[PDB]
This record gives sequence, structure tokens and C-alpha cells, in this order.
Amino acid sequence: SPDLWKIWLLVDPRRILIAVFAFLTVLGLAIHMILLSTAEFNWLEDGVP
Amino acid sequence: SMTGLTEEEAKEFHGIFTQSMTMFFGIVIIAHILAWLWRPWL
Amino acid sequence: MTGLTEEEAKEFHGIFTQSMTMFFGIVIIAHILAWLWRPWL
Amino acid sequence: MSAAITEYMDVAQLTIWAFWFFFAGLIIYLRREDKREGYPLDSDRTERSGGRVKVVGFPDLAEPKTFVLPHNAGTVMAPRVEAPTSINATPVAPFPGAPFEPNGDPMLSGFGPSASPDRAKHCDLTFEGLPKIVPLRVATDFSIAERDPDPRGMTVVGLDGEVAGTVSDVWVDRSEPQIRYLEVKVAAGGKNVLLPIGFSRFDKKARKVKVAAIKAAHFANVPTLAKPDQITLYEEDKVCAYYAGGKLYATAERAGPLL
Amino acid sequence: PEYQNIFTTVQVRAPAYPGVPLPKGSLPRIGKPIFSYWAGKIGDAQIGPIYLGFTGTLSIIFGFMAIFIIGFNMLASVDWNIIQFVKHFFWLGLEPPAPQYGLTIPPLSEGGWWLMAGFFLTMSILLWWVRTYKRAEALGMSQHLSWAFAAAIFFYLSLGFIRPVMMGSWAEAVPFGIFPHLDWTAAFSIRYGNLYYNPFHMLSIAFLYGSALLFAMHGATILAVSRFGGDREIDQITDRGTAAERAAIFWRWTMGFNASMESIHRWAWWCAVLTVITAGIGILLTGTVVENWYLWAIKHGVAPAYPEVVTAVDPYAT
Amino acid sequence: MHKIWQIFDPRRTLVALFGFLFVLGLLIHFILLSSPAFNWLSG
Amino acid sequence: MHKIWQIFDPRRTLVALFGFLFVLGLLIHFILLSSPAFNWLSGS
Amino acid sequence: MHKIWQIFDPRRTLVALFGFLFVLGLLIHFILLSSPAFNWLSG
Amino acid sequence: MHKIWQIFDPRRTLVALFGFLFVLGLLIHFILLSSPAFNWLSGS
Amino acid sequence: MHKIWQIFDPRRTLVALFGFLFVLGLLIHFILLSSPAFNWLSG
Amino acid sequence: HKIWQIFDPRRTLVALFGFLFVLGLLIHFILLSSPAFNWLS
Amino acid sequence: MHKIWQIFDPRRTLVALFGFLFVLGLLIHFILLSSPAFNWLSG
Amino acid sequence: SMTGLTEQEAQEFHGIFVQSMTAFFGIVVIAHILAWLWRPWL
Amino acid sequence: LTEQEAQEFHGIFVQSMTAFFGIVVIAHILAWLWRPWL
Amino acid sequence: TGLTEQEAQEFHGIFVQSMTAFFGIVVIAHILAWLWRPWL
Amino acid sequence: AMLSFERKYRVRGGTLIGGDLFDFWVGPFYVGFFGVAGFFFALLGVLLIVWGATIGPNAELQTYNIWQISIAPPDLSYGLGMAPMTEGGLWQIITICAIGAFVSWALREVEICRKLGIGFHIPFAFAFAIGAYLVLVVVRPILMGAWGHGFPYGILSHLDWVSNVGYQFLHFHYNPAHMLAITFFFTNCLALSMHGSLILSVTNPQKGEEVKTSEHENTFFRDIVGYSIGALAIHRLGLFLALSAVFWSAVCIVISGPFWTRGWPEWWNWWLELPLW
Ligand code: BCL
Ligand code: BCL
Ligand code: BCL
Ligand code: BCL
Ligand code: BCL
Ligand SMILES: CC[C@H]1c2cc3[nH]c4c(c3C)C(=O)[C@H](C(=O)OC)c4c3nc(cc4[nH]c(cc(n2)[C@@H]1C)c(C(C)=O)c4C)[C@@H](C)[C@@H]3CCC(=O)OC/C=C(\C)CCC[C@H](C)CCC[C@H](C)CCCC(C)C
Ligand SMILES: COC(C)(C)C/C=C/C(C)=C/C=C/C(C)=C/C=C/C(C)=C/C=C\C=C(C)\C=C\C=C(C)\C=C\C=C(C)\C=C\CC(C)(C)OC
Ligand SMILES: [Ca+2]
Ligand SMILES: [Fe+3]
Ligand SMILES: [Mg+2]
Repeated sequence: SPDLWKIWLLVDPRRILIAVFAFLTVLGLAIHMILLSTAEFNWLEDGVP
Repeated sequence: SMTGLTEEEAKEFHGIFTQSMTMFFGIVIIAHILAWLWRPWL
Repeated sequence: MTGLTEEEAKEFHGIFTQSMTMFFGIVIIAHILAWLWRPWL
Repeated sequence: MSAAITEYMDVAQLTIWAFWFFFAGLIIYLRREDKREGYPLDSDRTERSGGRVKVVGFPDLAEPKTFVLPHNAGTVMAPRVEAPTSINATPVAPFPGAPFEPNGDPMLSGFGPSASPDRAKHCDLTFEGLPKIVPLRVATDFSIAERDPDPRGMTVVGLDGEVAGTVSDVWVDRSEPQIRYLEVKVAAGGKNVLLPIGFSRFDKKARKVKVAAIKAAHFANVPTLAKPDQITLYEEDKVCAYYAGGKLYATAERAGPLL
Repeated sequence: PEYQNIFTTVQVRAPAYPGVPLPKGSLPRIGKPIFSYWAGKIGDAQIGPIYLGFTGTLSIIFGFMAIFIIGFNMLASVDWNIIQFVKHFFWLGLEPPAPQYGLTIPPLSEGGWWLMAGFFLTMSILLWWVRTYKRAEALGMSQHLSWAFAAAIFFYLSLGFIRPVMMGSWAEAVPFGIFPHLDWTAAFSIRYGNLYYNPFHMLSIAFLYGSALLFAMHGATILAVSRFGGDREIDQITDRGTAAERAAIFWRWTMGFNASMESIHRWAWWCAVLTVITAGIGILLTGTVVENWYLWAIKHGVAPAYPEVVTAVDPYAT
Repeated sequence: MHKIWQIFDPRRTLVALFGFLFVLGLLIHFILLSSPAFNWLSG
Repeated sequence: MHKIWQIFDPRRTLVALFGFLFVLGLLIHFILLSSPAFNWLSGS
Repeated sequence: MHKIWQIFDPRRTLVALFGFLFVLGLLIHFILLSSPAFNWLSG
Repeated sequence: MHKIWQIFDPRRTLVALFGFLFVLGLLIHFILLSSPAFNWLSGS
Repeated sequence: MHKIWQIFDPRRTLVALFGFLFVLGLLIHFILLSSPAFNWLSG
Repeated sequence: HKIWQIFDPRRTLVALFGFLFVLGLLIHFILLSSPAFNWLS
Repeated sequence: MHKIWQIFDPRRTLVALFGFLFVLGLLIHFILLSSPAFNWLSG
Repeated sequence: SMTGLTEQEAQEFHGIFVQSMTAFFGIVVIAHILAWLWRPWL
Repeated sequence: LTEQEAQEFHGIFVQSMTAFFGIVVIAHILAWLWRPWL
Repeated sequence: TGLTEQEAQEFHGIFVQSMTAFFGIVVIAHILAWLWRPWL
Repeated sequence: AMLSFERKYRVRGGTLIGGDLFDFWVGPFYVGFFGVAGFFFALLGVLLIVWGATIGPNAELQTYNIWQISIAPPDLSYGLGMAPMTEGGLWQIITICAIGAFVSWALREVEICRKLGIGFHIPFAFAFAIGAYLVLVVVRPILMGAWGHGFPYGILSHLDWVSNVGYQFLHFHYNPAHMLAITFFFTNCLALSMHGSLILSVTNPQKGEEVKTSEHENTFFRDIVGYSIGALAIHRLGLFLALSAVFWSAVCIVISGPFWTRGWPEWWNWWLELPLW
């Protein structure tokens, strides 16, 4: 896209930052919890070391 | 207009937003490289 | 759009960066101590 | 497709977690709709900073929404901004959270239970554009139900049982056929004041209207209307608020405490 | 004491309101309105008129066929004895097909009549939904009622159609009867290991409890400020009066936060809708992705553990 | 006849009539499907 | 027969007609799927 | 089809579309995880 | 044929059509995943 | 520290503190009553 | 003796009497829960 | 760091801070009492 | 008179309605011929 | 809304529907090649 | 929506360009997914 | 803070007890005498709940899982006397704290009602919820003769109590007061969705439309069901449905055990045994 900066003319680049930071945190929490649910990728109960 | 943001401000915000997102992606890539070295999933 | 001038935005950023850095410093030291106590990987 | 996502995760667990994300988003939406009235908040936090800090909590305020009033009465924005208003009272103590003591005569102070906003100075209109709250003298096709006592001619008594006047007329809602106000002819100066039906206790056997809110002598200071045959939204609040102040100001014993 | 605004002391009679005019090409409203005195003491005295359009007429025909089939099978189940019909009426019902038929159409008395009653009732409910959609549209109103009705329909379809199809058996569906559908409700929980431990059953109860909480709060609130004309909620929403301010302030002083005269109805709308949305989801999860809710709760650390003061020797473990 | 439409609204009657016929048609097909002797969707 | 549209509104009739046809189509497809002799989603 | 934005608000459409894609992305990932053949988190 | 859009609002038709088609497309994919003959995520 | 009373008013503070201390005192006594080794009413 | 300029002596007596009675009830019930000090046996 | 009090109200901060510390203090004591390894009232 | 449609307006819609219905019935007839070849039901 | 916009929308609607149906036909041809259902 | 054809042509241009970019990496993802474990 | 229109309503007086001593606000909350009492009733009750969780049923079963935390009432062998703290006595103290907190909350609402000069419907409606709680932990246990009939204080354990009490009558759906209470609950939820929908659909009309009137509200439900109860009466009806549901729920549980010990379906044998059939 030659002009992608024009996105900030229709979405406020303040509530977008809050939404992005909240969204990334929740997604990051979810993926960690998904891995903890897994018998292979649970790094706290795998006994290694 | 819609967001009270001028064309110059949007150019300013986009440049650093891209820079911050690029650096965030860079940390993510390093994290996944370390994760792949630790325990690959594919 | 916050009522914060240019100088306060830089001044707050300076103290914020130091406070975040010192907090990150203590966190790193804590995790080094935690790793020595009981490594998790 | 199976019920198990991992060794521990299953579809039911994902579905309940999916609901919590939606429910969290829903509460944020509802809280945002809640804050379309009375925001930004009034606080010493704002007062001490000279308006530099707005108290809105989380979530912050939403964009203004438009209510297009019928019969081109104007468009009202819900998250609006109102002019600062000065209360007719002084604090009992200077610490934050302390209450206020109304100045002068509490009934006429317009503070506390007698406080009221300044609503629009126009009558509420029916679907056809006629004034909604009108007396029975102009709502001719309206009439009292046959099995119910006609309020006209009943005696109005105050909190102390003293006669305050007689019901000269009944004001009814034209859109929904119910009684709203009793027009009382005060037997002190012959000036007709409105009595909201919510402050009226009918005594059918004695044809008496009991008003526990205020004394008989307080009917002389009930706010009056500019036009005798219609009442604006502004005047409805003023009349109702005056009687409401009586529930706390009519007698010394009403301020409490019981013990 | 003070007028509590629970009953209308003095009612006023006006000529019956025909209704807001409908757009061109709409059927005239049927019925000459009357005035019930006792209905006017608690509410509005006028009964009627009603609008019975094409969709409402079709819903009536489909609905009667379902009810007639249900009642006929109830009467058949007591061998036509109308006296025994009245005696056993609460216990009578139209059973769904037996498990051995799966999703196929069984004979009439072996679940075939149930499918017809289920289909005709479903069609009348869907037709009634279209009717609620059109009445709101004809008056220029929004479709909040249709959305809420669709949420209730979703739960109704989950009970009798969607879940039985997912399970591959009509025998999982709800019988048409007073006590029989209560027996189904109890058996459903028993069969799938104590529905109390279904988290969407827990949520549904929270919203059903919350609906009674909100309506008690909102209903008492509006009656408390009705002396300031708080019942005229449209006016309070468009032009905030002292009734709306005192109502909001009461709840702010009580629990630290408050709604508006408009947003309290959004809380009300969502609490009621989420009752049946979570109800439908919890039903769809049961038997499809969870076999035993209590064991699911044990797996996820939700069920409490009690000291083993009483235990039974398992006779199968020998 | 023909005057039956002077007391019966043709608009309301046709919808009621067509709705009843559609319900009746569905009902009869359902009954035949329920009957093993007349179910046409078997082997 | 063209006067049927002087009795019934074409817009409302077309929506109701399409709605009934779609529900009828789902009904018939479901009946065929429910009948084992005509269930095409079985691989046989 | 540039005219499609005459009737669809660019701000409303964009956020709704991005939310729609995210839940679809979650749905497909989770469906694959439920499948033992495509579950990449198992050993 | 083009006359249909006089009575049917194009703005309302498109959103309803897109919502209907997505639900229909989602339903068919789910039906196929339910049927063992056409479940492509079983590995066989 | 006398300027703490310029921050916390002695009205709300002095009754909150007494309530917190009383609940704290009750809680500790209840904790000891619930501990068999420190239950002084056991006999 | 300056406590009475911040606490109304007439409202305090009601709260004081309510507090002491509630406290006395709790202690009696605690003693009743204790078999060693349950006098109603 | 003295400028944090030009950002945060000292009165609102102390109430939030003191309330948090009291709850945190209770929480840790309760956690220790819930583990028999650190329960100091068991004997 | 109950729908606000003139004789010509009703005449022209009926022409399109009949033509559209005919094409729909044509596709339906073809679909049933194909269905009969796949699996006859009588 | 007007009469002239009706043909304008209809032309884009028909082409969009035709393109959507075209992809659908291709998908079903591929689906039939993968695993025929009749 | 109060959006004239002047501003409905460059929003569409970016929207199509962004959609092509989004669809571009989707295809690469599915090619990698197909190589890892084909589903047909 | 306070709402932008709130300051003119913050008036001294209207307290039932305490006068000027406790008549103040803490943030948004009004405290008063019963706010102070209610807060420390709640504080002690919560702290004893946490302590009850800290000791748990026993050391091995002790858990801080919020779903599994449970403070159980005494054994029935203790009757109506006090139990040792770790054998149900903690439940008895928490119950007393809960009653103190709930009544203080209701009485604090009364003081707020007096300050605002509004009706007392809200504290009156809340008293029904308190009365239902009082039936569960006071009236029914006293009628049954033991504090051990109260439900345990745990998020999931009090569901196990409801389940087992329900199956003490073999089929609790046949409880006639239970059926009536459920009818009011379901009707209330239906009436709440209808009322919320009608208000929202009128104040948020179709695109490019003005706010509708009271005529539209009455016309809408007359067009659907042929009757409109009215803008004022729907709030009476909603209050009546919600309070009737709780009243009949209190009846349904207080007759289960105290006034009926057989299976609930057997209660309907009065109808089945009528000589008419
Ligand atoms: C499972 C195998 C590994 C592991 C594999 C991975 C992989 C792979 C990743 C992580 C990532 C993260 N892991 Mg890890 N992680 C593990 C165990 C943990 C444990 C734990 C106690 O066990 C914790 C607390 C964490 C925590 C974290 C976070 C630091 C980070 C996600 C932050 C985020 O969502 O920001 C989102 C929210 C924001 C607000 C981001 C803001 C971005 C700004 C603009 C950039 C500057 C940031 C600024 C300085 C503030 C710092 C915040 C940082 C994001 C930390 N991991 C185990 C041991 N983890 C992710 C990561 O690296 O993110 C950086 C990631 O990709
Ligand atoms: C033994 C079972 C036989 C069978 C034996 C019969 C017999 C016998 C009859 C039918 C009839 C019908 N069958 Mg068959 N039918 C079978 C299986 C099917 C299957 C299937 C998937 O298996 C389907 C979809 C149908 C469908 C139909 C309908 C086309 C028709 C009922 C229409 C109706 O009720 O109008 C009522 C609903 C309305 C809305 C009426 C209004 C009509 C329209 C809207 C107005 C048009 C006006 C116009 C001028 C009048 C002519 C209309 C004509 C229908 C063209 N049959 C099996 C194979 N079927 C009936 C029939 O032929 O009717 C025409 C009939 O008598
Ligand atoms: C199952 C086999 C593979 C796998 C197979 C696939 C396949 C196949 C796909 C993915 C896709 C995704 N996978 Mg994967 N994936 C796996 C496991 C994971 C795990 C994990 C915890 O293991 C995670 C976190 C992910 C995460 C992701 C996301 C990066 C992505 C979904 C994007 C989305 O939802 O958009 C929804 C949200 C939005 C659209 C928001 C809009 C905002 C963004 C920024 C849109 C930008 C538009 C455009 C690109 C802008 C650029 C323009 C230019 C700069 C000018 N996968 C496993 C290991 N995955 C999809 C993908 O590649 O999408 C990109 C995809 O097709
Ligand atoms: C291993 C378990 C050990 C134990 C190990 C520890 C350890 C380790 C610590 C404590 C600490 C505390 N322990 Mg210990 N403690 C044990 C058993 C107990 C028992 C008991 C009955 O068994 C009690 C009542 C206590 C009580 C206490 C408190 C005195 C203190 C936590 C106070 C707090 O949270 O402040 C938070 C609440 C506030 C700050 C609210 C303040 C209210 C007023 C309005 C503000 C005034 C501020 C004032 C001007 C300045 C404060 C500091 C001053 C210099 C004093 N412990 C057992 C035997 N305990 C902590 C401590 O020493 O803190 C001082 C600590 O680190
Ligand atoms: C196997 C079990 C049986 C059964 C056995 C029982 C038993 C036993 C009971 C019920 C009770 C009820 N059952 Mg039953 N019931 C069954 C099946 C059903 C079904 C169904 C769909 O099958 C339904 C809809 C119901 C419905 C009902 C209600 C009528 C009633 C619960 C509402 C109530 O009591 O309000 C009352 C509301 C309260 C008590 C709430 C009190 C609120 C207090 C005052 C405030 C607390 C404040 C709080 C601490 C604040 C926290 C602070 C936060 C920060 C907010 N039951 C099955 C068949 N049922 C209960 C009942 O009737 O009790 C009266 C009851 O005891
Ligand atoms: C009677 C009709 C319905 C109703 C009405 C109603 N409820 C009300 C009101 C009204 C009118 C209020 O005014 C009042 C309020 O403030 O609402 C916001 C309230 C209220 N109803 C509430 C909850 C509630 N209502 C319920 C039910 C109902 N309330 C009925 C269905 C339920 C159910 C069904 O479970 C709950 C959980 C609160 C949000 C609030 C009262 C707040 C209160 O009393 O605060 C004081 C107590 C605390 C701050 C904390 C608790 C302190 C205790 C010592 C802890 C122990 C509690 C318990 C004994 C153990 C834990 C319970 C277990 C089961 C987990
Ligand atoms: C005036 O009336 C007379 C006297 C003429 C007749 C009187 C009749 C009487 C007294 C009837 C009484 C009826 C009663 C008491 C009914 C009680 C009903 C209850 C309590 C029902 C409760 C729940 C029922 C549910 C939830 C049923 C749900 C069923 C569904 C959703 C079924 C869907 C079925 C479908 C869509 C069928 C598909 C069929 C397939 C195979 C396509 O068909 C071929
Ligand atoms: Ca490890
Ligand atoms: Fe309302
Ligand atoms: Mg049965």
C-alpha cells in the first residue's frame, strides 16, 4: 500500500493503542494458558530440569 | 477530520507505530526462535 | 488531546523510562535468582 | 473435530472462556452507556487541578448519541456538557464527603430532596402534537371512571391534618389516560397550585386527599405554571420537587435520627 | 400511608385509542376495544384492539394444529376418557420418538405425532417471530424485541431440534406435557451428571437470578421516583428530570455506580437475553462435547471435595 | 354464492385458506411418512 | 390472475414466498437426510 | 465495486470485518486442535 | 429483473444476504465435519 | 506526622480505625479459637 | 475529654450500648459453643 | 520522584496503598496458615 | 385498492413474477429428473 | 433508491453474484473430484 | 453513508491492496500447512 | 467523585440512627451509621470466610480454589445450639455477620431514600431477598430443629446442598410452590426482555427516525398481544413478578421438610384421589 498511514484518519490512534495493548495481552495470556494445558508444552509441570 | 487527526499527524503516528510494531515483532520472532530451539512443535 | 505540554510529555517520558528500567532491572535480578534457585526450562 | 482440544482443554472450557471475553466486552459496553448522563464527574480531584483532570473512571465516555425529538423539538445529545450549577447550601464540615446544610428556608431552598434540574421549558406533547398533561376542563372527552370517586370537590389536608384547600380540577395524561396532578385551590389566597398524584393519598369515605409531604401552610409556595391549562417539563419537576422537600423539611422530626 | 403507586386509586376514561396509524396497505386492527375496571386498577384499562396480519394468522393456524395434536394424543393416552383426561392432565403428555428410531419418522403413536406437533409449533413460533418483526417495523421502531425473541427461540430450538439432531435421536427432545417435560428436565440433569456443574447452566441461572434482581431494582426504582413522573421513561431519557437524577443518585450512593434511564434497559435487555443464550449453549454442549458435567467439573477443579464420612463399596469392582 | 366475499374479506380469507391448505398438505404428507406402508422414502 | 397483485402487496408477498420456499427446501432436505435410503452424506 | 463504501461505513465495516476474521481464525485453529490428526500441540 | 431493487433496499439486502450465506456456509461445513464420510480432518 | 490529619480527616479516620482494629481483634481471637493448640476454651 | 467535640455524646451512647450488647452476646455464644464452658449442661 | 504527587492525589494514593498493604498482609498470613509447613499455631 | 398498485403495475409485475417463477420451476424440474436418475422414489 | 440506480446496483449485484457462483461451481467440481457424494 | 465517490475510490484501493496482502500471506500459510500435513 | 448533577442532592439529615456523626460520603458511597455497621459486618464475615477456607474441611482437603472453598454448617447433632468453630461454628458466626450486613444494607438504603425524598420501594423489595435468605438459614433450620439445615457458604458446595435437598423429596419439580415460583421467575425474565426491548426500540428508533411516543409503546404491544399494561404499570408488574417469585420460592423451601416430608409428587394425591375420578 502506497499510503497506509491514512488508516489513522478514521480510527482514533488512542483507543486503537488501548485496544491493541489489551488485545495482545489477552491473546498472550490465552496462548500461555493453552500451552500450560498441554502435557508437552507445560514448562512448570514437565519435570525438566 | 473523523478522528481530529491531520494528514501530517497520521504520517507521524504511522511511522512510530510501524517502528514499535516492528520492534515488538522482532522480540516475538526471537522468542519463537528460542521456543523452537527449546521444544519444536512441527 | 490530553492537556499535556511538549515539555511534560518529554519529562514524564524520562522519569517513566527510568522507573520502568529500574523495575525491569529488579525483575531481571529476581528472575536470575529464581533461575538459580529452581530452573524451569 | 473432537471434544478434547488438548489433554486438559476441551470444547466446553473454551466455550465458557469465550463467553467471559464477550461478557467482559459487554460490561464495558454497558458501562459506557451508563456514563452518558452525569459525566464527566464532579470532584475535588477536578476542582483542585482547575479542570485539568476529568474524572470518568473506566471505561471512559462514549461518543455523543443523538435523540431527535418528535415535532421538531430539537436534538438532544446524551453525553452532553452542562453549565456549572451553584447549590443553595453550605457544607456542614469541610472534609470531603461531608453533606450540606440548605440555606434559608429548606422548603424554598431548591436543595436536597427539593432540588431539581432545569428541564426544557416546553410541554410534553402527544403523538398528534397536543399538550399531554392537561386539566379535565380542556380534556373534555376524558372523564373519571364510574366506579371511582371524582377527585373534584375533595378536601386537601396537609401532614398535620389541617385543611389546605379543595381539588378544583384534575390533570390527566392524554397519551395514557391516567391522573397526573390535582389542581388544588389553596384556601389562604385563592391561588390554584398543582398536587402530583404521587403525593396524594385518597380517602374515599371522607372524600379527602391526604398530603403527608407538606403542611397545609406550605401549599402557598408550591411553584406555579405560566399557562393555567398546560404545564411544561420544567414546571413539572419544580412542582414535584417542592413536595419532595417536605418529606425531609416539613417537620423537625423528619430530619431524624429516630434514636 | 403515603401513596405507594401500586394500584390506581382513581381511573380516568377516555375514548379508546385506535393505535398509531400503520402505513398504507396494512390490515385494519380487529376488535372493538373495551375497558376492564380491574385491569385499569393495576394497569391500563383498555383491552384491544389487536393487529392480526397474514403472519399472525398463519402462526395461529400452525399453532392450533400443534396444540390440537398434543391434546388429541393426551386424550388418546387415557383411551378417550375425558374424565380421566382432566384427572391426569398434568401427567399427560406427547412423548418424543423412541430411541431406536434415531432421527427417522416413526409411526404415529410411537413419536410420529410428536414430530408433527414439534414442527407445527416450531413454524408458528417462527411465524410469530416474523409478526413481532413486522409490527415493530410498521411502527418505525427498532427490532430489539425480535432479537430477544430470537434468543428465546434459539433456546427453544436447542431443546427440541438442534440438540436432538446433533445427538442423532429424537428421543433426546422434550415431551409435550406439564409434568412430562419436568420429568425430562430432571432426567436430563441426572443422565448427564448433575447439570448444576454445567458452567453455562450456572451462567444462565446468574442471568435468570439477575433478571429478577434487575426488574426488582428497576421496578422499585421507577415506582420510588414515580412521584416525579419517573414512569414516563421516554421523557426522562430524552430530557433528564429529577426522577432520573434521583434514581441514578440512589444507586450511586448505594453501590458506588449507576446506570442511566436508558442504559438500565440495556442491562435489563441483555440480562434477560443472556439467560436463554447461555441456556441454549449449555444444552448444546451437554451430551455432545461433555458426557458428565460433574466429572468435567472434577477435571477442571470446580467440584468441591468433602471429607469421606460415608462411602459405599462398589459391587462392580470385584 | 359470490356474495360470500361481501362478508368475508378476500384478503384475510385467502391467507387463512392457503395457510390451512398448506398445513393440511404438510399434515397428510407427515402422516403418510409416519406410515410404514406409505412412506415413499424407504428401500 | 394479474389482479392478484391488486390484493396482495408484491414486496411483502415475495418476501413471504421466498421465506416459505427456503423453509420448505430445508424441510425436504432434512427429511431426505433423516431417511437412511436417501441420505447422500454416508459415502455409500 | 468501489461504490460498496457508499452504503457500508468504512469505520464500521473495517472493525466488524477484523473482529469477524479473528473469531474465524480462533474457530479454525481450535477445530484443528480438537482433531487428533492436526493437533500440533501434542507430542 | 433490475426492477427488484426499487422495493428491496440494496443496503439491507446485502448485509442480510451476507449473513445468511455465511451461516449457510458455516452450517454445511459443520454438517460435513459431523459425517464420517466427508470429514476431512480425520486424517483419512 | 501531624500533617497526616491534614490529609485524613479525624472524623472518618478515627471511626474506621476503631472498626478495623475491632474486626482484626475478633479475627485473631477466632483464629486462635479455631486452632486446637491455642484454644483457651478447650478446657 | 476532647473526644466529645468530634463525637456527639448523645449519638455515641446508642452506638456504644449497641456495641457492648453485641459483644456480650458474642462472648456468651462462644462460651456456649465450648463444651468446657457451656453452663447449660 | 517527588513529582509523582503532582500526578496522583496523596490522599487517594494513601487510602489505596494502605488498603492494599493490609489486604496483602492478611493474604500472606492466611497463605502461611493454610500450609502446615508454616502454620505457627499448630502446636 | 388495498395495496396501492394500479392495473398496469399489477400487470407488469405479474409478467416478471410468472417468468421468474417459470425459470424457478424449470430448474426444479431438471433437479428432480436428475434426482430420479440418481435414486427413484416410487 | 431511484429508478436509474436500480440498474446500476443490479449490474454490480449480478456480476458479483456471477463471480461468487463461479467460485462455488469450481469448488464443487473440485469437491466432486475429491469425494463424490452421489 | 455520506461518503462520495471521491473518497470511496482510494479507500477501496487500499482496502483491495491490504486484502491482497492479507490473502497473500494466507496462501503462503496454507502452502506451508499443506506441506506439513495435507488434509485432502 | 459525584455525578455532574449530584451535588445539589447531597443534603444532611434523613438518618435513622447516628445523626451527624456518620452522615457523610466515601467516594460515591453514602455510609451513614448502617454503612459503617454494614461494612464491618461484611468485613468480619468475609475475613471469617477466608479463614474458613484457610482451615478448610481439614488440612488435606484445604483449598483456595474459589469454586471449592466451602464453609459448612454444623452437624444436625448440634441442634439449635452453638457449634465449635471448626465444626460449623464459623458458619454460624458468618451467618450472623451476613444478616447484619444485609439488614444494614437495607437500612442504609432507607436513609438514602429519606435523603432523596423518594419512595421506599427499593429497600422494601430488597427485604424480600433478605427474607428468602432468612428462610434458608434461620426459619427453615429452626423449624427443622438444627442449624445444620442451612446451606453451606461455598460457590459450588451450596449447589450440592440445593441438589441434595431437592432429591430429599425425590422429584422437586412437583413442589407446587416451586412450580409457582418458577412461573414468576420465567415470566419476570420474559417481562424484563419485553420492557427493555420496548424502551430501547422507542428511544433508539429506525435509522432516520425521531424518538417515538407513549402512543407507540401502547400501540406496539396491543398490535402483538392485544393488551398494553402501560408505562407505569409494567414497573409494578416487574416488581410484582420478581417479588412474587422470591416469596413463593421462600414458601417452596420452607414447606419442604418442615411442612412436607414425603416426595413432592405424592402431594398431588389430593387431586388424584378426588371422588370425581
Ligand atoms: C511456553 C514457552 C516459554 C514462553 C514462550 C513465549 C513465546 C513464543 C512468546 C512469549 C511471549 C511472552 N512471554 Mg513467555 N514463555 C514462557 C513463560 C512465560 C511466563 C511464566 C511465568 O511462565 C511469563 C510471565 C511469560 C511472559 C511473556 C511475556 C513477557 C510475553 C508476552 C507479553 C505480551 O503479551 O505483550 C503484549 C502486550 C503489550 C502491551 C505489548 C506492547 C508492545 C510494546 C509497544 C513494545 C515495548 C514493550 C514495553 C517496553 C513494555 C514491555 C512489555 C513486553 C511485551 C513484555 N512467559 C515459557 C517458559 N513467551 C511473547 C513475547 O515475546 O512478547 C514480547 C512471545 O511471542
Ligand atoms: C403418497 C405420497 C406421494 C405424494 C402424493 C400426493 C397427493 C395425492 C397430493 C400431493 C400433493 C402435493 N405434493 Mg405430493 N406426494 C409425495 C411426495 C411429495 C414430496 C416429497 C419431497 O416427497 C413433496 C415436496 C410433495 C409436494 C406436494 C405438493 C406439490 C402438493 C401439495 C401442495 C399443497 O399442499 O398446497 C396447499 C398450499 C397452498 C399454499 C395452496 C395455495 C397454492 C398457491 C399458493 C396458489 C396458486 C393458485 C393457482 C391458480 C392454483 C393452482 C395451484 C397448483 C398447486 C399449481 N409431495 C409422495 C410421492 N402429493 C397434492 C397436490 O397435488 O396439490 C396440488 C395432492 O393432492
Ligand atoms: C495448524 C497448523 C499451524 C497453523 C496454520 C495456519 C494457517 C493455514 C493459517 C494460520 C493463520 C494464523 N495463525 Mg497459525 N497455525 C498454527 C498455530 C498457530 C498458533 C499457536 C499458538 O500455535 C498461533 C498464535 C497462530 C497464529 C496465527 C495467526 C498469525 C494467523 C491468524 C490471523 C488472524 O486470525 O487474522 C484475523 C485478524 C485480523 C484480520 C485483524 C486485522 C489486522 C491485521 C494486521 C491485518 C493486516 C492486513 C494486511 C496483511 C496488512 C499488511 C499490508 C502491508 C503492510 C502494506 N497459529 C499451527 C502450528 N495458521 C492464518 C494466516 O496466515 O493469516 C495471516 C492462516 O491462513
Ligand atoms: C511466619 C509468620 C510469622 C509472622 C511473620 C511476619 C513477616 C515476615 C512480616 C510480618 C508482618 C506483620 N505481622 Mg506477622 N507473623 C506472624 C504472626 C502474626 C500475627 C498472629 C496473631 O499470629 C499477627 C496479628 C501478625 C501481624 C503482623 C503485622 C504487625 C505485620 C503486617 C502489618 C501489615 O500488613 O501492614 C499493612 C497495613 C497498613 C500499612 C495499614 C496502615 C494503617 C494506618 C492508617 C497507616 C499508618 C502508617 C504508619 C504511620 C507507618 C507504618 C509503618 C510504621 C513504621 C510502623 N503477625 C507469624 C508468627 N509477620 C510484616 C511486617 O513486619 O510489617 C510491618 C512482615 O513483613
Ligand atoms: C434437584 C434440585 C431441584 C430444585 C431444588 C431446589 C432447592 C433446595 C431450592 C430451590 C430453590 C429455587 N428453585 Mg429449584 N430445584 C430444581 C429445579 C429448578 C429449575 C429448573 C429449570 O429445573 C428452576 C428454574 C428452579 C428455580 C428455583 C427458584 C424458584 C428458587 C431459587 C430462587 C430463589 O430462591 O431466590 C431467593 C434469593 C436469594 C435467597 C438470594 C439472597 C440475596 C441476599 C439477601 C443478598 C446477598 C448479597 C451478596 C452476598 C452480595 C455479594 C457482594 C458482591 C460484590 C456483589 N429450580 C430441581 C428440580 N430449588 C430455592 C428456594 O426456593 O429458596 C428460597 C431452594 O432453596
Ligand atoms: C427479591 C427480588 C430479587 C432481588 C432484589 C434485590 N436485591 C438487591 C436489591 C433488591 C431490590 C437491592 O437494593 C440490593 C442492592 O444493592 O442491589 C444492587 C440487592 C442486592 N442483591 C444482591 C445479590 C443477590 N440478589 C439475589 C436475588 C434477588 N434480589 C431476588 C431474585 C441473589 C441471588 C438469587 O443469588 C443475589 C446474589 C447484592 C448485589 C445486593 C445486596 C448487597 C449487600 O447486601 O451487601 C452487603 C454484603 C456485602 C457487601 C458482602 C457480603 C457479606 C457477607 C457477610 C458475606 C457472606 C455471604 C453469604 C452468607 C455466603 C456466601 C454466599 C454463597 C452462596 C457463595
Ligand atoms: C382448544 O384446544 C383443544 C381442546 C382443541 C385441544 C387442547 C389441547 C391441549 C389441552 C393441549 C395441551 C398442551 C400442553 C399442556 C402442552 C405442554 C407443553 C409443554 C410444557 C412443552 C414444553 C416443552 C416442549 C418443547 C421444548 C418442545 C420442543 C420441540 C421442538 C423444538 C421440536 C421441533 C421439531 C421439528 C422442527 C420437527 C421436525 C420433523 C422432521 C422429521 C422434519 O419432520 C419430518
Ligand atoms: Ca520445565
Ligand atoms: Fe423502565
Ligand atoms: Mg416421559
